[PDB]
Amino acid sequence: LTGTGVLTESNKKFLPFQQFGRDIADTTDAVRDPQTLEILDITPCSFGG
Amino acid sequence: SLSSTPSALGKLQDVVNQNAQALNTLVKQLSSNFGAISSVLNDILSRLCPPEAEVQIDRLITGRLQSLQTYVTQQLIRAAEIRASANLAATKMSECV
Amino acid sequence: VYAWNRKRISNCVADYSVLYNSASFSTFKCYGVCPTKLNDLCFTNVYAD
Amino acid sequence: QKFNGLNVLPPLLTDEMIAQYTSALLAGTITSGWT
Repeated sequence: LTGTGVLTESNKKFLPFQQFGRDIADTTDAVRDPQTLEILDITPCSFGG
Repeated sequence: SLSSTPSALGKLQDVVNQNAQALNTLVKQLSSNFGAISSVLNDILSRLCPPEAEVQIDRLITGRLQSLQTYVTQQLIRAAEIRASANLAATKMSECV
Repeated sequence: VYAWNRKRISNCVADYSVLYNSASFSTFKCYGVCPTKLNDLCFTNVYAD
Repeated sequence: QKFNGLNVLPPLLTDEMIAQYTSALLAGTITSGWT
């Protein structure tokens, strides 16, 4: 699951069977780390006009 | 009269709701495949080689470009209606107030 | 062929370049995936018929 | 929605500025009519 963005500790209360979350844009906004099994939030890096 | 009727100001709420719906539609269209193997561009690039990936990508570009063009056209039409309303309000200010 | 075998591959690391770059094969036709990119992918299971 | 390239721009006039214009119109009408 490749991509670019800022990773932080998540406050999302994932259940044991859930590996990631999705938005309405069909993008991943949270993942479970395969080694530590902690949940990370994913956000885009800053941009603007 | 106003406080006892939650829908009294519907004329302004309708404008807010229409704008919100237009944006939500524009975003949701990103989930469409448009004939591509996937709506997710990164998955296409990660799985397929260039001469094949480009074929799938062009399908997403066509669909997304068409969706964005549709959005703008609708905004131009809606803007014209709002301008007419503002022109009327400006006239009433001058002549009634 | 009327009684083809199947084996399941799991819980392991697959270096697909050992097969892809082999001259022992007359054909190596992939569908839905580019063979040169297999080393960057993860799967739940791989089945060998 | 910003993450999809969609941005919302602020008005030039703030709500406070609009309220101030309205107050001036009311004060004008009450003290000097249409003059």
